[PDB]
Amino acid sequence: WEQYRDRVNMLQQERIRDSPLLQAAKENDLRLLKILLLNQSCDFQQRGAVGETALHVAALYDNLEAATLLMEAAPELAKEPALCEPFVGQTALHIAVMNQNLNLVRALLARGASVSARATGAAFRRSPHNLIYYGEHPLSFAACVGSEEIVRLLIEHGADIRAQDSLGNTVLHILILQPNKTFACQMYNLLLSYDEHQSLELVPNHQGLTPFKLAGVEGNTVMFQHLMQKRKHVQWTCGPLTSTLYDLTEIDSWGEELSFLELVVSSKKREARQILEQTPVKELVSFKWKKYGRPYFCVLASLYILYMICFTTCCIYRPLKLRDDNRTDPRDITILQQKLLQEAYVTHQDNIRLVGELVTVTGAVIILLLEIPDIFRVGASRYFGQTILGGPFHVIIITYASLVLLTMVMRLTNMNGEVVPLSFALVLGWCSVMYFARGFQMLGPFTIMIQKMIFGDLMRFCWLMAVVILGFASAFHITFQTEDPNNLGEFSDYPTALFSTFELFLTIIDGPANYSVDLPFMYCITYAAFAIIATLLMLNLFIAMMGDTHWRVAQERDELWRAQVVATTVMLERKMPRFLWPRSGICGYEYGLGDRWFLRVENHHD
Amino acid sequence: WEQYRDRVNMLQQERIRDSPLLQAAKENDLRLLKILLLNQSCDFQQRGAVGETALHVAALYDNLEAATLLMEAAPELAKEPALCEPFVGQTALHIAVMNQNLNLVRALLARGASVSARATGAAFRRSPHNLIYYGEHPLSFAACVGSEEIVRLLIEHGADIRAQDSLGNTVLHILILQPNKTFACQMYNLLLSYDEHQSLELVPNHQGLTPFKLAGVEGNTVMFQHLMQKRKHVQWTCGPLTSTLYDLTEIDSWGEELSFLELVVSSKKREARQILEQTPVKELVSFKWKKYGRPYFCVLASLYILYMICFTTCCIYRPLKLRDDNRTDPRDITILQQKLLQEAYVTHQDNIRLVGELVTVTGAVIILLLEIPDIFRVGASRYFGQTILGGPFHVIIITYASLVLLTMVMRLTNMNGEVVPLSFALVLGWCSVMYFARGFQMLGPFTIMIQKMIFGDLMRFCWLMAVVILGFASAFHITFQTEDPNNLGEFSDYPTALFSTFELFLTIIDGPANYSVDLPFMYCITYAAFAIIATLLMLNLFIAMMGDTHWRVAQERDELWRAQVVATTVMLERKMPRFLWPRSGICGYEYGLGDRWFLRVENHHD
Repeated sequence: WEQYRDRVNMLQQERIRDSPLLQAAKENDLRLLKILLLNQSCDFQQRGAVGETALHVAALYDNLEAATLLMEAAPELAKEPALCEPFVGQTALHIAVMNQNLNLVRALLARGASVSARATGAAFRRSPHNLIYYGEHPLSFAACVGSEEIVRLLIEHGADIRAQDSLGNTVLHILILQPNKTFACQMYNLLLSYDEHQSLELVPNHQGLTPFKLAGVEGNTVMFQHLMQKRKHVQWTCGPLTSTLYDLTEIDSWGEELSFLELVVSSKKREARQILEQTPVKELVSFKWKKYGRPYFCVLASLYILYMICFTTCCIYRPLKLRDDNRTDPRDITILQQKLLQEAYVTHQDNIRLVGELVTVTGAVIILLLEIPDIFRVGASRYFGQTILGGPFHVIIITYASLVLLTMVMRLTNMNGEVVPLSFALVLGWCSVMYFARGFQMLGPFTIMIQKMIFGDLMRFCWLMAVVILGFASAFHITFQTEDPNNLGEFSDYPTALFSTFELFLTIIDGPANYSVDLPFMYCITYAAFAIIATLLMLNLFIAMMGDTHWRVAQERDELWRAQVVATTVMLERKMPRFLWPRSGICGYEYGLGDRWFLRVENHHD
Repeated sequence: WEQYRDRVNMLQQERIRDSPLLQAAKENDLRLLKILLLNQSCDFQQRGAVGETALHVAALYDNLEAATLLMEAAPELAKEPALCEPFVGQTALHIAVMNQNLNLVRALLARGASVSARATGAAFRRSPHNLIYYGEHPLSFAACVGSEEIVRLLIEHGADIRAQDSLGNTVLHILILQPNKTFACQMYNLLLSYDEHQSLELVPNHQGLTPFKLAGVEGNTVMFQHLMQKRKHVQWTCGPLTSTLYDLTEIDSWGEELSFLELVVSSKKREARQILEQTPVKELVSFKWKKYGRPYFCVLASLYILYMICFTTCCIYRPLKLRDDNRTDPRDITILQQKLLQEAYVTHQDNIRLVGELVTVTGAVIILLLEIPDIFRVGASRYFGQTILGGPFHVIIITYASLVLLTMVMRLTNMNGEVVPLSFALVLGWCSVMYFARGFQMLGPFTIMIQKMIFGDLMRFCWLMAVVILGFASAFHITFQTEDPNNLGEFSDYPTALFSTFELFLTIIDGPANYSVDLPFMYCITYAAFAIIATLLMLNLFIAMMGDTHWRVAQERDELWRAQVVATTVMLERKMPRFLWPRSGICGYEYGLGDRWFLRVENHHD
């Protein structure tokens, strides 16, 4: 990590300092350099810590004169790379190109340096440890530093433009992976000037991503917008309005199983949801949602609501009989118990409950056979972690299906205790109805904010709240274990003390006070303290935290709801059959553009 | 104070007005001045209220001609200081320098004025009464007014640059103690031009503070940032990225027991936490926290959590026996009492509680032997007042250790009433778990907010809330002392009336209403008034106060949490042994910089 870089820089400066030729290349004294290069006893392959030559040290400090005398004395230093771990394939040409010393680039290319050298060291791979990712080849380095003369001078000296690094990225892929600057857009066009003929636009990297698809994934809105300037065809401009015919070949992806929209919307980048607001994409997903996605989603929502109604009705009419044994014990109030399977189905209403329970198990298995292929296809971390795709709703529908199958297992083999998985199944299944709230303007962002404040604010409150509950429950249990439990039984034992002071924290029960007896004064003192610092302070400031968090994330949830109706639309196609989802757009056979399908957008501008 | 300054200005103007020579120096009439200076009967030492000469009055009103005539008639006025209390070392050279009358400075230095005169008056000491602090020597005065010609003209006329005032400050120390202006940075470099050789940078004042350390303490971010321009060494700039080698000699302070970071973070200045965000300091404390401070802090947090689990389990299983005497009295519900020490330890579970209680007392004494040296070393006001160092958590851990030792004292010598210190110990110790919330992004600033409204907002609410509780408790006790206490006993006597209307203020109990009896109409009227002006008005506006206060201090708590993880990191070193905390940075032996240890930072800039 960072200490490895500090140690290798320490060893680099030590081997530079203890060697006279590398030090003479470092601070560039000409006389000692001429004295050392007038010697002919040994070849000049003396190296530093990473295996860098003296020409690497000359190109590192922009020592042009030192580099000219080193390749005058030994012209074989241009073909020698560094050898050790952080710089495995770095040559002097990479250092000369990336420092933008153009005459040094001419001097290295005049002596025959390798133009297709892959700098496969650990300081050049795409990692969060490295601050930049300029690629491996010097062509990608010259494309990334933004010098047109150096990248052209590499082009007539070689520099095969379809070369790939160890991650599979070509030069345009690395140009997409840059901070959004001025030169990064026309350097793309300058390298498309030398494409001259399959192309460079249609070659993927090792993730299988087109540069159009990679620009969609990485959130590069400027590069995507300027790539869609070359894929549109204006028809006419009849006054203040024009009709643009955008191409949907690389956006819609009708016959390709990883679509472009699925790659955009299932991305771990924050900026990738901005591309869903771009002018060929937004009208496409708006047409797909308003024509097909919204009525099918409202049909599936009503079907799931009716299936919850059937499951709730089958829960309510559960077969329960009278308790066989006598209680013979105070404090216990259970009077009913579960019927055995031999007696659970004897009447007509039990047969109605039987066919409703097979409807429930059928709904459970068609949830599981619909979601387990989505577990196996899309990666299991991205399926649950992405709140755009509906990750928490997916994990609660998976555990709801698991709990209702476990209840059916405990119904066939007679096991007491169906109350616990039935109550978890009812809570999680009815909370899964909020997945269908995302299709509405009114309900979607509110459901987003309840996920943002379960995930962000509720844990922040509860890791202090449980501390206060533990301390004051211990204090209440000390001050009320010497008293009669039949008068104030709120703190009779420690689980009841924890639960009752949790309810006193949330103020959902009354303060325990019995005016017919004398409570201890210590309870009054520590309950006055508890009511001051928890009900008055922490609850109202939790209201303040949720208000300020709502005000800050209110700008993000409005554009993230529109980013997840696109995820809903992409989910609704390729799962329902193709006859319900026709191809979006119109064919370009009549326009003379061929087999490609196009989107016509009518746009006025003054 | 201010009236002393008004009285001494009153006496100054009276002695100037009643003397003809000082008045002639004041409004500068040349003819009466020549008439008075043509006399030779008496020596010209007539003084004002503070002992100021006529040359002081001439230099006060920028009377250059009058001052040249006074030192023409009597050239010994240049060596005469004012004598009384607010100006006891002030000469005419201080007034000439600080008014920036440069020809007057030439005229004073031509006649032989004292260049090393210490102006030790009460108007020149570092006090909140004085509006400026320009030092004592005229060299510091010329450095502070920002005139380069006057400070140079003092340099070839003398003005020993290592001179110290009565507070111990040298000239650079006083330049640090200035408002951040233009000239205050290059006046520092201009006085470092004549350092020429143990230097001026390494001399401390009477607090033992280096000017680097004083610039760290006083919040001077500009002076600190420009002091690290001279203590950094760039290695190379290989394209868009450079590698800077900052010095950690005066920052880290490995072998010095008052470290620089401890002087910065335990400071009573608001701006001193900004220096923790500077480019040599922030990476140092980030490396120290993310490598060593966070896992050791999470180990100590889990150890203290397990210690409180042990203390809570020892509290829950407290030895209590049945009450020996009969109650023979209604309204009393206590049935258990404390076991004596002869019968408290008879079984195996009592032996488990015994070894847990010795674990508790061992934890208490290793809290006390860890904190009482921090009471004695760092000053006791700064240890509790600083919320960055954990002041409230320190005082509650001190009183928690005191209460659990008092409980052990009451356990060896049999005294009834262990409930009160056990309940205070449980509340304060479980709230002392919350000191470990500062090591997390999620939990730290929320705990900062709750201490900011213990000390800021809860006092503001309760000094009105207790007034409303007192008035309405008195009203409820008057309207319910003529009634039967067995029907509505909420206001049967006055402590119950105070406590019950406190609960009615916080709405943690129901409104007392018995529909089987006729309550007085006066209770209904004053309870409608109480529910209008307290539950509806003051509670919701306390929510509004804490919301608006949260929005206002939300900018400061985010940079104050990052300022107190530095305090946590400085606390974690020099207390744990040195083998767990290795030296941060890398040695500069390989770089040729010597014994000093350096921090390598990799920084990209376009």
